[PDB]
Amino acid sequence: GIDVPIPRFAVGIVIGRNGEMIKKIQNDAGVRIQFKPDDGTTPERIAQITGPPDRCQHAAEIITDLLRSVQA
Ligand SMILES: [Zn+2]
Repeated sequence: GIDVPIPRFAVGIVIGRNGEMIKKIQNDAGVRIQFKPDDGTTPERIAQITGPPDRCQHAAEIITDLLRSVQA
C-alpha cells in the first residue's frame, strides 16, 4: 500500500464519527486504512493504505479532496 500524511487537527474528519468516514473511504475505494502509532507529539499522523496501487491512489485522492475542502 501507501502512507498518506494527515495534519493532526484534521485526523478527526478523515476517521469521522465512530470511524464512519474511514469506513466509507475503505468501502468506496476497497482498501484497508490504519494510522501508524506515533508518540502523540508529531504535527502529522500517517494513514497506512493497504491494497492494490489503483485503489490506494483513489483512497489517497479521496483523503486529499477532504483535506483540501477544509484547507488542511
Ligand atoms: Zn479529487
